[PDB]
Amino acid sequence: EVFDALIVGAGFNGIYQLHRLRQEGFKVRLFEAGADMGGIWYWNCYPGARVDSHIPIYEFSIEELWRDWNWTERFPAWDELRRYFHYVDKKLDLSRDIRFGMRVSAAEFDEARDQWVIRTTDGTVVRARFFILCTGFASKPYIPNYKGLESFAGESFHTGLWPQEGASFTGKRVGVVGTGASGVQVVQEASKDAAHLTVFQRTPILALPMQQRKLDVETQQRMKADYPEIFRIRRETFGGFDILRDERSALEVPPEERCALYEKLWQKGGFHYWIGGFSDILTNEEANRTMYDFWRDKTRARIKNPALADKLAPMEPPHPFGVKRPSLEQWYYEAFNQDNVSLVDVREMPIVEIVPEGVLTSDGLVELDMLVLATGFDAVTGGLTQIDIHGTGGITLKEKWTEGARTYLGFATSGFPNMLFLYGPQSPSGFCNGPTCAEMQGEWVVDCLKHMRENNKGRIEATAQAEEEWAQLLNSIAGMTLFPRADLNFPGVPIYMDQCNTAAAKDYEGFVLD
Ligand SMILES: Cc1cc2nc3c(=O)[nH]c(=O)nc-3n(C[C@H](O)[C@H](O)[C@H](O)COP(=O)(O)OP(=O)(O)OC[C@H]3O[C@@H](n4cnc5c(N)ncnc54)[C@H](O)[C@@H]3O)c2cc1C
Ligand SMILES: [Mg+2]
Repeated sequence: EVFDALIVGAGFNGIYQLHRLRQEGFKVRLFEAGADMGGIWYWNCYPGARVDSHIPIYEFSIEELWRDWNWTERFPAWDELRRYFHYVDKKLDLSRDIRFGMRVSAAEFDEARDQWVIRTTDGTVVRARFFILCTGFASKPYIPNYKGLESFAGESFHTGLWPQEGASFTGKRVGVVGTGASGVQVVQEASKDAAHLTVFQRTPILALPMQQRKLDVETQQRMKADYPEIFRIRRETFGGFDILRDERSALEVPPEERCALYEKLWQKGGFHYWIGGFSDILTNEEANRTMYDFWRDKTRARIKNPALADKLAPMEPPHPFGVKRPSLEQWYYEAFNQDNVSLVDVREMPIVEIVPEGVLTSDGLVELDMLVLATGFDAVTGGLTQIDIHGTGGITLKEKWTEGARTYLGFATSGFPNMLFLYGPQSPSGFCNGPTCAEMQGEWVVDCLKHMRENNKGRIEATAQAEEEWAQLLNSIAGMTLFPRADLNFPGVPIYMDQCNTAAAKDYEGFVLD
């Protein structure tokens, strides 16, 4: 069973990889662990699961795809995106070369034959010259180590392991642990149904207003005259969105003018307020504060209890604004004004122990019928090192990254020839719009395989020195910004792609080709 490339993952990256490599004449197979395509949208069927990337933006720029597809709303839910991947599948004939239910579990490089020997958990083995890993950001849920967690008598699941058959909150006492992006969404749905909802917060999220909007086929057809421009523009912005920042400095502009821009951005919604402000919002602490202070007053107005507002929207920010990828929200702050909703600050009242009747903080037991763990996911290193990958260096990938992620171009790792990862560590990833990085990173991969086909090279390996230099470039770029003040994603897709494309133009410097 020999192939030019075996792709693991049937999200945007892997779907894109399968389509383009096939088009380029590579014998290719895709192994996806779940039963259907969609990536995160296969696994995340919890109530309220929605994109943070608005329409045109969170889809492929293939003309035959967006010509004949329309969305029901500006930010579609998980089930609508599954419909989008099914439509993509019919149009591009993908699934014939996908094999579902194959979880890749171990792999080993065969230097004599410059090909990978890949093993799934069902025992199937397959040779592939190239090992293209598209496992995403969210393939390893993080469940904290609370004493007695497995003891809980009611229903509990991680948001990334929501039952495929559904589950209702109606009339139940539900507790949600974590206020990440999935927590905000879960909190929104349970707040209208649950007999009581307690939310456990370590740190207040700085949730931005979504500005959701229902959509109609008519207006979308008229807009689609602008779509080719939108898809060109999104390749050229910091995070791959169609959001142009304001080039001025927040500090070099009159205050009434800052409030004007902040109000405009606030009304367009989404990541406009994250990424569309002034140029020094994420390089200058003073400028950063102007945008936090505007969000704080917006939010504190929505909340009726000042003791709550200090917890949800503190006067001092817990970190710099916009340093982590923001969560969106529709009515998340209003839910806390309800009489059936409570907010527990795990900093003040830490969780002592999980018990069958519920969650016991330092100031009492919170009896629950269902316990939702919205505690997020391991870093992208946990989803790649979850496969047992044996490199030509004598160690596993898990072992190679125990001190931290080590890559060149965010694409490869010394000791691991003919292996490339998309949306991997030290690439834009978390700071990027998925389909935008899938397309731009994707073309980089295809070009790389074509270059080796054209030049009779059967082997590529990042060098230890290029690995070292790459880390120094990340630290120097991120050292010019506030991002290291977060609790790594390469900041800047154009800066990123420019380095990648230029290494390729010098015949893949930093790699050894054989
Ligand atoms: C709820 C939620 C909403 C999000 N919304 C957005 C958004 O709006 N915009 C955005 O840019 N990003 C979003 N993200 C982050 C998201 O991970 C990336 O955006 C992106 O879409 C990742 O796409 P992907 O192709 O890289 O992989 P994913 O879509 O993450 O999928 C990876 C696939 O790999 C498969 N796989 C994993 N391990 C194995 C294995 N060992 N063997 C075989 N197969 C395996 C998995 O089953 C999974 O389907 C969101 C994440 C979550 C959790
Ligand atoms: Mg060899």
